Amino acid sequence: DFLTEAHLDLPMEFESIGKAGSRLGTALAMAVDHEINMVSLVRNLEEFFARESCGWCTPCRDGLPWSVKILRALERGEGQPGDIETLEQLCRFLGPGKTFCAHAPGAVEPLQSAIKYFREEFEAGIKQPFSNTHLINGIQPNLLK
Amino acid sequence: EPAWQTRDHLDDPVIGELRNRFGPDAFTVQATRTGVPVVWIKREQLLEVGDFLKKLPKPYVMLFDLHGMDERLRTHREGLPAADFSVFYHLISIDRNRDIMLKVALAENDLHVPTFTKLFPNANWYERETWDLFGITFDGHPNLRRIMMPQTWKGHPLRKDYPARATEFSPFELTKAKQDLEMEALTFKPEEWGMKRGTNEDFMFLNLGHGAFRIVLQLDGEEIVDCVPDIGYHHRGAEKMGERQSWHSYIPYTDRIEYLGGCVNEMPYVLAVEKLAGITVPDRVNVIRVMLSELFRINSHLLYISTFIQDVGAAFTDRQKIYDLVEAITGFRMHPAWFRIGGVAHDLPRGWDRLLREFLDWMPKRLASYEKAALQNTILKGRSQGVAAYGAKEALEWGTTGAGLRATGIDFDVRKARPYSGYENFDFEIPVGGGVSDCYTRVMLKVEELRQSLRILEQCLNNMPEGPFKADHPLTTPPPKERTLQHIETLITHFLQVSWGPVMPANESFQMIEATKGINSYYLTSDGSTMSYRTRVRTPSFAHLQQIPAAIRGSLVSDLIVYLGSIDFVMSDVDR
Amino acid sequence: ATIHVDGKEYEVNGADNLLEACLSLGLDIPYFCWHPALGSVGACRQCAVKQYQNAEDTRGRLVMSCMTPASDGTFISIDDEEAKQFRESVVEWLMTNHPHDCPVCEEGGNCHLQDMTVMTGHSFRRYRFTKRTHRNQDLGPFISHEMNRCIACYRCVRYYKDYADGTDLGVYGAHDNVYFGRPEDGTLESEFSGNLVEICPTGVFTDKTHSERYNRKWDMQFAPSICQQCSIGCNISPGERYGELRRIENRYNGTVNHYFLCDRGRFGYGYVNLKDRPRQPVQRRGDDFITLNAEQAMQGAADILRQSKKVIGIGSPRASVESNFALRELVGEENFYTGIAHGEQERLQLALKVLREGGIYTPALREIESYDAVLVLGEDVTQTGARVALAVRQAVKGKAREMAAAQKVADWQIAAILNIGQRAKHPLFVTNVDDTRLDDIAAWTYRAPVEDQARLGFAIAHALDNSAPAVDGIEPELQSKIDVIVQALAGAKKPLIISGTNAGSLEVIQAAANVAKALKGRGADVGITMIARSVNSMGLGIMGGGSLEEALTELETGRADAVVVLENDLHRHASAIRVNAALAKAPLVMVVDHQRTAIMENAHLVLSAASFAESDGTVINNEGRAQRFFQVYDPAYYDSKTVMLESWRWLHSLHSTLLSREVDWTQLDHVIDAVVAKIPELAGIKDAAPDATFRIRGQKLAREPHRYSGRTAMRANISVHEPRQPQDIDTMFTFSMEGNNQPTAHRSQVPFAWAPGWNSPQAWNKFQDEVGGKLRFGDPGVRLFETSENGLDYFTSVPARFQPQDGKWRIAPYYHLFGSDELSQRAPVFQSRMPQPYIKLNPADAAKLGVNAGTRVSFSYDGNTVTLPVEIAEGLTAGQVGLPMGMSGIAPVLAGAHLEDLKEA
Amino acid sequence: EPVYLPPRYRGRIVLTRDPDGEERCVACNLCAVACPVGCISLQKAETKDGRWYPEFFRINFSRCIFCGLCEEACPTTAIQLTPDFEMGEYKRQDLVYEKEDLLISGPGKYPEYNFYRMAGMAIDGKDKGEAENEAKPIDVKSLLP
Ligand code: SF4
Ligand code: SF4
Ligand code: SF4
Ligand code: SF4
Ligand code: SF4
Ligand code: SF4
Ligand code: FES
Ligand SMILES: [Ca+2]
Repeated sequence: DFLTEAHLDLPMEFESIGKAGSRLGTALAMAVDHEINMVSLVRNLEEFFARESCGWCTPCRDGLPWSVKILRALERGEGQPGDIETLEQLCRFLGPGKTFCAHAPGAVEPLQSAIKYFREEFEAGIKQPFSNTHLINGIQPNLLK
Repeated sequence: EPAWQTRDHLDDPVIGELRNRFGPDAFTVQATRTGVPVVWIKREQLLEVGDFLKKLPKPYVMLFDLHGMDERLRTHREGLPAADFSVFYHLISIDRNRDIMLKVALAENDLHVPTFTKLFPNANWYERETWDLFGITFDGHPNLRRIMMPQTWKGHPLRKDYPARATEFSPFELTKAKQDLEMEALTFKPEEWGMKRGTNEDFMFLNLGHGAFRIVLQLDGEEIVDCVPDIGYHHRGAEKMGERQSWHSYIPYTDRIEYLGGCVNEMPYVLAVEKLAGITVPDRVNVIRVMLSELFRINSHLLYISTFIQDVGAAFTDRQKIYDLVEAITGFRMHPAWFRIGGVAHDLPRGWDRLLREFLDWMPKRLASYEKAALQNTILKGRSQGVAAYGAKEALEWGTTGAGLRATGIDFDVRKARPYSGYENFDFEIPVGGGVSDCYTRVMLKVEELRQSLRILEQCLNNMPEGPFKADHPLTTPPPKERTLQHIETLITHFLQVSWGPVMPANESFQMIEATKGINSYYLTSDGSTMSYRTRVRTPSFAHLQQIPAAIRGSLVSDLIVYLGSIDFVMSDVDR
Repeated sequence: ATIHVDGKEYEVNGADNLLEACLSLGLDIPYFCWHPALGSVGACRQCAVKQYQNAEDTRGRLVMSCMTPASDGTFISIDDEEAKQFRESVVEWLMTNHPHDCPVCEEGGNCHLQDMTVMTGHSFRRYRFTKRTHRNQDLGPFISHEMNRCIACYRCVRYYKDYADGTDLGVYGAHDNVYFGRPEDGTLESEFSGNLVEICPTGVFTDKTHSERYNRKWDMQFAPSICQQCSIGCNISPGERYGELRRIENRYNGTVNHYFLCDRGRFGYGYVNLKDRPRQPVQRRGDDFITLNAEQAMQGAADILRQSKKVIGIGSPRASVESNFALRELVGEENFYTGIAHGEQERLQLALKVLREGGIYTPALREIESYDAVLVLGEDVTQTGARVALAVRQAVKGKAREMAAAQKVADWQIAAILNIGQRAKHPLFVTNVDDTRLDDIAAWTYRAPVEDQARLGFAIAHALDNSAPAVDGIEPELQSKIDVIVQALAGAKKPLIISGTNAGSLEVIQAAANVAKALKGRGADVGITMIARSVNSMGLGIMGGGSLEEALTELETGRADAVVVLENDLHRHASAIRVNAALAKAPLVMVVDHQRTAIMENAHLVLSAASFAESDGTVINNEGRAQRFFQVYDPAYYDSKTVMLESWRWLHSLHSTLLSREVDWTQLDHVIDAVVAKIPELAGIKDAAPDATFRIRGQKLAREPHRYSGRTAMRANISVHEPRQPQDIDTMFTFSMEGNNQPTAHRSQVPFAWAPGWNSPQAWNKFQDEVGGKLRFGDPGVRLFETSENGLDYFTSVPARFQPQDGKWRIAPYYHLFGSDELSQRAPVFQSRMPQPYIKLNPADAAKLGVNAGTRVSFSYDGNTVTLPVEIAEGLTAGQVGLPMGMSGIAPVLAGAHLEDLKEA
Repeated sequence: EPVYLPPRYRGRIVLTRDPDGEERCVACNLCAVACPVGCISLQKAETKDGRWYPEFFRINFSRCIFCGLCEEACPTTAIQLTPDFEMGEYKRQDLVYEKEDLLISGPGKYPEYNFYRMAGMAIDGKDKGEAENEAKPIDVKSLLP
């Protein structure tokens, strides 16, 4: 998970970084400057994680590419309402125990933390109204509320 | 807590009263989606329970329904007493605005129940139909013979082992039945109809001919001493068909019961199926269904009133305008088949506002014309007042609902007492009469109901909600067509719903509505499958036809003809 | 074990997983990657439930029910909101890439993915991006490939590779481009590839033969029947539409063939739809072929049979017990002949004597999977009894199962079991004239002539028990391999000895019986399996009769001047010249058959008999199990002039017309009662299925689903008046929807599996007592004979070793799954799959003849010179020549025969 | 005067053609099973390119109640009820309408819907990846990760 400037005083231990909503991992930290957009960084991360899926189990194999496509839409400014909620549901349902191995929880940890902290960039990605239906001529659509 | 939730109704005071009277081990409470406390009674305590419910401080005064059920193939009977067959009794307390269903479990080798006719006289025909279609005997019944099928019929067609589809046609059986019709009058025994004193040498026995039906008349001169209406000439096997069609593909059959009603007959069936599916329809669906039901109520009332005026000797353009609007909305005039599980088949067409506005702006002058032609006509008034009049006691004991019940002064309309389809969001009055329900009061009440239905249509036009015409439920059948044609999971849902059928989880649902001629109810038993395990249709015209001998006893044949015209009934509703 | 599902207490098996325990209890959990026969892998992530630590726990945790043991005191929830949301999400993720294909997909209405989409309540697409696509492969004539519809549930590869041991299907690629198919285009080589169309939960692998004449599952008229294409007797559900046999589905039988058929049974039904089948009785007068109706056919046939001095009947192992018995009653017991040759009859009654008098238990097909060592003697099981070969592969994997059970690994955790038991397997020793398809898992394969195979069996029996006869002349290396086999067989708790009649050798069956008796004398739990040739070979052997050579002798000598041939072409069991001459000598030949055969040219009368789709009857298994098959459709429903009656009905009415001059179209139960009264060894066939008066709470059993369509239109082009529903007086099934097919109905015969919410072959879960177990009220079929109290004696007729003699060529039989069986090789889709006619030779013999691979050689057998191209066979032995049995012109009676004048054409 | 009928009117049943001129029906048999009367009978056939079409298509109009459940059930909008009601006949056998009596030369009430533009299954003029919202097929031997 991404951590902020306030977490920089944490000792590099398993328990302290775990208590802050992240994990110590390899203890090889990566610093992100203000010139880096979080949506592009998380799009790059999820592109790696989705193409490094082993293809065995459904949530990683088929929901990491969905997060990749949502992040590409948000990076191009073509986001639509419900995208952030879809990302959060993907983060919740790819957690520990839902997938066969631990690749997908590690994949959704940065997406979780980036939405948690830098949410304004993700909401800045949303610029289009939601649509996945085109009009069929003789059929009046069911206008859901 | 939605309206379709499964409830046992243990907080209903009738359950506590039954527990304090008969003991806690004398009955079994079943949790259902009928909206009604359902209790299983021992057969030996049925008359005691009925008599106790008849004598409560706010008594259960009306036997609404009585029928049977073949429980042999029912696989989901958890919490239910062991039964091969069962008989249910739907009883209504009007002062309490409550109802209770009693169920008697029967083994296959002992299919006899005590007769309920000593407590409620409409149980006569209800028990004759249960004997006819299920073979359940009722001990003590005066004339327990077949009422739907002919008397020379083998088998009980509503049993699960009876083949539903039509058997091979035999010319020889047709000639045999024609021969039986040939000297039916010559070999007429007035013991096979429940009559008595057959030929005093002054009693004449005749046969006669809203549908065509026979009634045998015993006349002393011109006075009616007794009569037995012979029905079942219009029996279509609608309930047995309910077990042979899916929940979706049964809807046209709901149309063809009470064929002057259309969408009015669709409404209780789709409401009960939505109860089984756990569907809460959106508000636009409610207003669309109310608008179509009130248009068809206006059409049926206009036909009934125009037939009554012509029969006495005291009409088409209005019904043509209604049929044109219904044809625009649904594509069909008489049998629209347009309501759906979860909604309606299509959205309202663009231009429906203009047609409804043209209908509503052209109607009140016709309303004044009908009120002048009916309420202010002396020949109609002198022909129709006082002929076949009954009070509140006779309407309660015979299951009379609709205009006759409210003409007796009992303010009982389903749209106000037990609201459905968002009828509580409309402002309309329920016209009631004095204490006497004769022909004139019934026709006057129908005219006032016409005015109130026009008010409801005005409110439907003025604020028609914007929203979906189908519910967002997964069991909405069919799904919206544009998402079906574009999306794969919606295509999958549509594929499975229109072919095998939608899977309703195993439960029982009930819905009664104020139909054009009284109270129409659907009682549906689902066994978890894609078809109905049991489709029971309670129709008002059956009960109203049963009340005829108790109302024209001592009248003339012309009085009987006027009474038959004054009853809003059709024979498909009686026989279904 | 005690589990609590949604607060409700249940008693389950603690050795099961939660998914199979909950499906056995009637609960619904969606699933894709799990199968009852393949074990649990935890791939699709669909079967998630919420597990709690105890009763006073509210948080819980999402677990996979297929990967979770149903241990004592378990607390789970299926109807938890978070679990339901997750399962709907898994269906949504599978739906993101799924093609908009349901109308033009052969799986529609029969698709498990559709069912689990609806069951989770997912009907709203919020995915707006692109779908991945895939190119399709050509998988041969039987299986159609559509990789777009894949959900990557891995069932196909796990079945085809870890269960059926096929090598040419696999998973390729990676993250979300995972591909399931062959490495390149070509025919799938597994003999059990056809089970993919039911294993695959989607429409990727579909029945191409059904796809040619496709119809949906609700439009199908099904019946429970028995596969007619070999002796294994796998239960099938044939389904028809518009008067033609559309599909063969697997009918579950937890005792025989539980989930799987072979490809011959699944795809060799096409002979039923041949347009040259006899549909009416036809009488030959001069050059004229007068079409008759049933009554005047019986009258004319009875007149000619009455005027004749002696009438003989020739049965067939194709025909049911009732048809052969009715022929035996028409002609008398002394004039009835089985239609098989004398050597075939000798081998068949020897195998019958071993099975019902040898004192050794013969196992059902499902029970074969639990044996600890297998010796197959002389039988090409993959080409003659294929489902037994699949069960043998399961028995071989039993060793890894035991090894993983030793480490306390649960038996459903298949990946751990296969990892623990890497390449370890139970011992398998196969013996044939050449290499078999079981050689990949066989510990040892013996390629030798049938005399040497028998001698190896006799030597194994002598090494196990010294009272068995000895074999003289065994080489030291062959002796070392014999001791390897003996140490493996003696060390097994449950040894199984498989042999059969297809080797063409009596001595092979005798050697197998000797090995089984020697193992039984040592206290082992030995079983013996005998593979017969045809669907009712064992029933025809039990009934008995003269050989075909005796019938031909009676025709040639003039003692019999009338012959009634029942369902027999007579060329597979005798030389065509002799058969044709004998039948041309007879002044009355009457052929009762459902296929257009060559002997119908000589036939004076031809009765259009019914095949298994249009008839009822009883067939006897290779294990002695009597099984009833039921008529699928009435042939006269669409063509009103078709007179296609059951063979027993024809022969019973002919006997009635012969005796009393009045026809009697009898009932099936009357014929079965006559069988059990007259033949006491066949008395068990009464209990095979209940009689025609059987009801489920008063109603019959429905042949077609409740949503069967087109009732007032399917015949409307013939006449707009709907015809009478065809009446079934023979069985308890009705030819309509107006019947019972409930999963809880007290019956054993299930025409098709369907339950609400379960439209796929996964609906068989609802019809079983536990998933993958038996049917809830017992599997159908009854064993005719019990195990004898005392065994046979040792067969002392040890043959000499095979000696290659000059000028003569011993014919080594080669059986083909596609081609050897008569009716299935008549099916048109089998011709592409059928091998080309190839005569097999040793390299030494081919070099001696101066013949290379592919050059055509000519040989004369029984005065008939035929020419075939040569394939070089390395594994064959010198002096032997390999011929494909059952093909066109190569009768299966050529096995063990010799060949003369083999020279280059 | 001619009788006016609204566009939704449930009269004579026709089979329509897609805008390219090919017949819309793919012989999916949903209309036949959705018919409560059971008066539709058809058989699936397939062209050389793999396109599904009806071999025959017959409707028993002596039985049909003009309820529109088939048109509602059609996933390709092939079968349509049209504003025409003059279907009287002399012989009841002539009320069985085959495919040559139903297949009109235009799109009917739904002028632009093409089911085959949505289906992933390939026909002539539309290979894999050319349907709506479909990516091109990535070969499994591609160099890209
Ligand atoms: S979570 Fe692990 S097992 Fe599942 S597909 Fe991804 S990498 Fe493979
Ligand atoms: S595999 Fe199933 S869900 Fe997919 S297109 Fe075929 S029927 Fe539809
Ligand atoms: S091809 Fe079928 S069996 Fe194989 S993984 Fe895909 S859906 Fe499963
Ligand atoms: S093994 Fe034999 S009985 Fe079984 S499916 Fe194959 S051919 Fe039929
Ligand atoms: S309109 Fe109704 S009755 Fe007529 S063919 Fe269509 S579904 Fe059948
Ligand atoms: S539902 Fe439509 S596409 Fe399917 S078979 Fe019927 S007319 Fe053809
Ligand atoms: S069925 Fe358990 S994860 Fe697939
Ligand atoms: Ca039969």
